[PDB]
Amino acid sequence: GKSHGYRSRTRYMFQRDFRKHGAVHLSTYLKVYKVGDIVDIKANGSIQKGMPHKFYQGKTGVVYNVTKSSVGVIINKMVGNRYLEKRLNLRVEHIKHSKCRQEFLERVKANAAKRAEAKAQGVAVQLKRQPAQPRESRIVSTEGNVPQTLAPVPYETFI
Amino acid sequence: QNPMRDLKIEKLVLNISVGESGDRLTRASKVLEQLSGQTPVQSKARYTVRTFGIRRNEKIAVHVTVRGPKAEEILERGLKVKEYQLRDRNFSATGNFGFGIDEHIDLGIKYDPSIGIFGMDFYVVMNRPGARVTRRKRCKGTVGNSHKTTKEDTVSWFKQKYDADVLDK
Amino acid sequence: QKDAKSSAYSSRFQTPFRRRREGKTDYYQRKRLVTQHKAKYNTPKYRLVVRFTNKDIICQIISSTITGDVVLAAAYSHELPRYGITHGLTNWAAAYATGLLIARRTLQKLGLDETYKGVEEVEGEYELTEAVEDGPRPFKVFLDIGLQRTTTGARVFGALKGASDGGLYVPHSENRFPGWDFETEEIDPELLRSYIFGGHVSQYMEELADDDEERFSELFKGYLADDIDADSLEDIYTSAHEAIRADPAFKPTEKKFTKEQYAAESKKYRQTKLSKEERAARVAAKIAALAGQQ
Amino acid sequence: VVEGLRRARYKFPGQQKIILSKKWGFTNLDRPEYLKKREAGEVKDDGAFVKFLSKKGSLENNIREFPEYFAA
RNA sequence: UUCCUCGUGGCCCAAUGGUCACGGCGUCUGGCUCGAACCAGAAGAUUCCAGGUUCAAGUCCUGGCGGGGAAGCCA
RNA sequence: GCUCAUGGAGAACAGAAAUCUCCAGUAGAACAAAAGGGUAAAAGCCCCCUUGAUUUUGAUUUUCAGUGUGAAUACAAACCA
RNA sequence: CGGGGUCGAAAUGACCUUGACCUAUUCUCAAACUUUAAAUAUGUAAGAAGUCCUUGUUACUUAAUUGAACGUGGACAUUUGA
RNA sequence: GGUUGCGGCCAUAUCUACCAGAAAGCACCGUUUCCCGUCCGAUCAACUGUAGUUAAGCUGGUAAGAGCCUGACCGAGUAGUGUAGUGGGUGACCAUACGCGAAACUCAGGUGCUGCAAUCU
Ligand SMILES: [Mg+2]
Ligand SMILES: [Mg+2]
Ligand SMILES: [Mg+2]
Ligand SMILES: [Mg+2]
Ligand SMILES: [Mg+2]
Ligand SMILES: [Mg+2]
Repeated sequence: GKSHGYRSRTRYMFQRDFRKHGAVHLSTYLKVYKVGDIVDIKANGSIQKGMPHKFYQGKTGVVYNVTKSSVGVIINKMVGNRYLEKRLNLRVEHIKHSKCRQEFLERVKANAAKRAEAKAQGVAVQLKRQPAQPRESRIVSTEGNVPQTLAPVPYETFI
Repeated sequence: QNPMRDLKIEKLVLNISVGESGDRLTRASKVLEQLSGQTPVQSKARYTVRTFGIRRNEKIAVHVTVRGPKAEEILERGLKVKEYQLRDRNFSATGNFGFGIDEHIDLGIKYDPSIGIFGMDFYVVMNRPGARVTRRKRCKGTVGNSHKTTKEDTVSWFKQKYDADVLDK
Repeated sequence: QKDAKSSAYSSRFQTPFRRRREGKTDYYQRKRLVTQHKAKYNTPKYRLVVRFTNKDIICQIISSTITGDVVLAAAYSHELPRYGITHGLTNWAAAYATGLLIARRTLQKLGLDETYKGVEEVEGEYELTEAVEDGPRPFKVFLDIGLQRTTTGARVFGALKGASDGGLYVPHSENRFPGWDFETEEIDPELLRSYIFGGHVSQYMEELADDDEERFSELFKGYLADDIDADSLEDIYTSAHEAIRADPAFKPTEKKFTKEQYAAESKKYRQTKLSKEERAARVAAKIAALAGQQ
Repeated sequence: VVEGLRRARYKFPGQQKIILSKKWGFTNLDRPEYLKKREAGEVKDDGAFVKFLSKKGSLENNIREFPEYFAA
């Protein structure tokens, strides 16, 4: 017979870790989640209450509700030819802030600082990021760095 | 050096392992009651064997735990029976020791014919001061090696005390 | 030989955190205590941490953060001599006074001191600090006894009683105080009021002075040295309560010294690590000696 | 032995090559390396295989074994 | 090959998961009278093998072996 | 509140296995059952008190047509332990 | 402290044989073992529905004009955010 | 800088064996009338801080230590892998092109850092 249950194919995913079994540190419960916060989902196997379905492991969503012990997360799920929005009520042990948003907001305030700094003299900040450009010309010296000539080596067994 | 690493007797455990429950166990309990001044504790079986004749949780043994001067008193009263002679096997590698006696009428319990005849398995636990580091709830720790009890230490203690000797090896 | 652990064991071994190894913290309890309703977002949860050493009581008001817990107020027993208690610094009454002291202290520094005065005329009653109408809803704080046993007559609940009578709202039932009848599940205020002021100590002092005097001399010695009788014990605690309610504002010590003056001797004294070159030379010497035909 | 293995080849399917190894017997060391480790006392025979001295570990044990290496 | 069933003292056969196992025949000892029959009494068991389930397995669960049986049809 | 399997060393009858004592022991045990996850001052073992295995309907996740059933999740207003 | 032989009366007695157990090594493996661990595939984000400042509502929340949510007003425009 | 209470990260913190420990603090320690709990005041509770001791716990150091952590043009750009070809090869498989890129091993180094409050020659 076939078998498609809630925790089917979760053997290694809801495994806990190597040398990180037991209880969870208190920072998970002392973290603070407001509505609109972006959170990644990673299920802890030692907290069986408030778990996500295996589909939402490694999924990033937005908080829409906050309760005593849980947090309401919105996720986008591909169902055929479209996306549907999914509302999970997840305990916070299965929840951590995404660092991408923090790294974006640091750049936001840095760009604001640059703009305010360089508006005092009008020097065309050009705040946009840019890709890694091609490398410019340069000169390579042989002072103490004379070229060392190499050659292909023959075939040996090495056993 | 040697300020307070003296060997005192932590406790003395008297055990009587009857193969049955009922009146024999009650009488063995009444033995230890008059012997120790304490109320003994009956101890159950862990599983059936069908050869010795025991059911699981059938109240086969009775024991009692004594501490303080009463312990060394009863220990003197038992070493008198044992003639102040003990085998070296009877000393464990952790510093504790023990011996058995038959016919508890060797002391104290003269007959009182309602009770009868029984043996005992005396066991004496030795420790030094500072041993509650293992027993307490908070900041439970392990005793150091220099402070641990040993066979070579407790036999020397048992010889310089009671002026007794030890047999074969 | 027998005392040996394998490399596999020590490689697979997962350590308890640190305070579980040190045997000082039950994280299963700390979870339930410090975890706040997530809709009270940064609202702090305040613990009355009461701890008992030999020769000291420690009472702290503590909140939690991710970088470490934080103290509002702290109150110890070795500063009760300011208020008039030099003997019995670990007893039930000193616990009561420590709780009262930290209650009045934190209320004073928060501004909840003229309102929520607490219970001045002690009677041994069971009453919680109630909220006054058109009022600021008194300060709420929960016990953290730690690894100590919940037990009837235990003196952590004396600190609880004192903090309740001082003006803090400490949620509690009365079935762990002394004077609690088990057969008829109600409370007796008289025994509790005697415990507040030391009746369980004064009665023993009298019963010892009448029966065995060498014990009354070896212990209860300072009472003799400073002219304290059994009947003189209620009044000093009653006066200490008043002095606490008058000035609990934590006059600290003069410290006699500076942190650097204190650290100089300890650094001079403290053994220090051995460098890598020193280690290599220390090994080469042992090779040349123990292996170089001595 | 080359002929003994060349005869064994007929019993297998596929292609099997006969290689002379640069190591000392069933060891992972080359001939001169094993020789210059046995001239000193790094090496200690067992029933069939061999144990090697390491510059790691306690020194009491590495002297209890391999004393010929330290007796320089 | 599939499915069903059985495996027990020298032989035949039985058993409530609950005493190192009922009966009968055979064997042995003694008696009656020389032998049978008969009267009294004894002995004999790793319950086919290998695993597990329960405080307890002859029995409860899986595989193998051997004995027997049913099926193996339309062309 | 306590720590298990297992091993080692000891104690009359008592031996391989009865009961007692100590040391080690990251789980090598137990958690009704299948297997897999998870769990050590516990989710296990013992003890105390209990009926939240209650009421009212709603929302969400899985299977999925984003239907039903089943199961589960987090809340709300009560009443309780 | 398994099973055998020899000196043996036996011995918590010895010499030897064979097994198991222990220690350090050694050869080889795992769809339903694994400390570790890719490549390719996969989720989110990369701003005006944004950021910042000030102070208004609440029957929620707080020890508390403390927070939460929603707001008024004000500042930052085409390099407005790869 | 030491110590205590409460912690955060949770072995660079653990484990084995030794050594040392001013001051203070923690600790062992002393007693059983009361609250309280045990077969046992051993644990738990209460009283004293008095009669003593750093012996242990605790802290630190030591070890060509086990373990753990970090790094490396160490192995190895290897194994493996995305993409391509009317490439080779009877096939099994293998090379080449444009890319990504390990683990073990080897070597080297390290062996708790830190927050709030209080207290200490
Ligand atoms: Mg994983
Ligand atoms: Mg608790
Ligand atoms: Mg006959
Ligand atoms: Mg519990
Ligand atoms: Mg449904
Ligand atoms: Mg990505």
